[PDB]
Amino acid sequence: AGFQLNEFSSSGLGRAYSGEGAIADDAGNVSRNPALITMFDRPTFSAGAVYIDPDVNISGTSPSGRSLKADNIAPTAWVPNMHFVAPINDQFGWGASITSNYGLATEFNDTYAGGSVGGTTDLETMNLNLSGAYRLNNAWSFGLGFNAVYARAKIERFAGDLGQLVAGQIMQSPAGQTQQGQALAATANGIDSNTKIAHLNGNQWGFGWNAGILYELDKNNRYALTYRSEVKIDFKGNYSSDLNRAFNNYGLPIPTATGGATQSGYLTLNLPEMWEVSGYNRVDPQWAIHYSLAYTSWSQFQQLKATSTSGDTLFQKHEGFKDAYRIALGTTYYYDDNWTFRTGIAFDDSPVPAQNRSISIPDQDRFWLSAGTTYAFNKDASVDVGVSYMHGQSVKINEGPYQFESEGKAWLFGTNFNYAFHHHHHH
Ligand SMILES: CCCCCCCCOCCOCCOCCOCCO
Ligand SMILES: CCCCCCCCCCCC[N+](C)(C)[O-]
Ligand SMILES: CCCCCCCCCCCC[N+](C)(C)[O-]
Ligand SMILES: [Cu+2]
Ligand SMILES: [Cu+2]
Ligand SMILES: [Cu+2]
Repeated sequence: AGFQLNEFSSSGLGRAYSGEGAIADDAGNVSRNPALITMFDRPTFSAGAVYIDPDVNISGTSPSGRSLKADNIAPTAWVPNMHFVAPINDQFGWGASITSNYGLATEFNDTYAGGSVGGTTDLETMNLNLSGAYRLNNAWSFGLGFNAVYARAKIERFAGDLGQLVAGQIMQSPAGQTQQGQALAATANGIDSNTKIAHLNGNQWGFGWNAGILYELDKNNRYALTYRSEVKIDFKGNYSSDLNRAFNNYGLPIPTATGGATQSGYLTLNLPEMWEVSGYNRVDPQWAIHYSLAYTSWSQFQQLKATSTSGDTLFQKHEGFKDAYRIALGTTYYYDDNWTFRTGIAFDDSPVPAQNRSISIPDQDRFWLSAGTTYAFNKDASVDVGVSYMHGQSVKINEGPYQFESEGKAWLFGTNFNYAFHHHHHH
């Protein structure tokens, strides 16, 4: 799922986010589907977070003989979520919410040998949503939302053992026996692993919109179609490189050097438009079944290019992602008044062409496996607890002069609190 994430609710967590867009047992889903707004009677609030704990590890050996082994490169994260749905009439209502649909955090030591392609990579995303729905009739409704997305991002790359790989290569060339070759090799050989080869940081606002269409046979079965617009963030950040300005222009793959001087960079980040189709099915007073299928057009994400105020390129990297799907299936079991249980299973193909993979975005196909509970205090307040396990297939990665093998699992824990308000008098 690239650097996308769909942890907007702890209840969603317990059911491997299946159905989401057809279930309305809590306000969290209006963030997923605007049409669901017309499924609430009174003001509803929801808020909580998901603690994500990844276990991604890298392995390999550089041509320099140095270890490309990198343990625990994906740090833990806390993804909060807040939701509020407010019916106005039996025909209109509005909802706001703060969730996060995109994020990533990979970090290697700055002395890592594959540093040139594995330093630090951060992308924080907070999505502010405000939207309304319309119950055209008893059969189905329509939603539509406005999105203000704030993103913080930071990219840092270092010289791994490139300096050595270069020097080593220069030593094997005829240029080797030369006083200039040796000199050159010495210079290359001299670049420390932690020499910052690229620095990009910046916060920028982005906007977009989403919509949804709910359809229900009765009040126990429904199906939906939602759309999340692509979102473009043109960052106005700071760029830098610690390599001597001399490296510049020869036309090497090296980012622009600035002698450590901070330049002004511009880069456009393209968050993929999203499309999902889901269904919820109550099949007993105590059993319901949910499922879905999402489609992200990851192809809108082709590359990251940092530019100067004069249009010159400081940094650039080809991503070449492709569209992919996510499939989910879960069941909720309403025990009694106070208790409710759930479980889910899912699978999402990777948007990253097994040949365009990077260690910076350790991504592979993922298989979810979740379970969760909801404890109702009194029809007005409840708490949700979710847990999920994401294991996957190990992959091989050929980036730069390196060959790695990446593997990764993840544990997810989440808690949410929900509260309803009295149903307001309306005609
Ligand atoms: C997408 C860019 C990331 C690639 C990192 C480029 C880092 C460049 O090198 C820093 C070391 O000094 C110069 C090396 O020569 C350029 C490429 O490496 C060639 C391998 O023999
Ligand atoms: C100042 C601009 C900062 C923008 C950095 C955006 C990072 C988005 C995360 C994608 C990770 C891809 N990678 C390897 C290029 O970092
Ligand atoms: C600031 C948000 C940080 C969120 C980073 C989320 C990392 C989730 C880890 C799953 C990556 C593993 N993989 C390859 C199996 O997909
Ligand atoms: Cu009412
Ligand atoms: Cu009232
Ligand atoms: Cu009245």
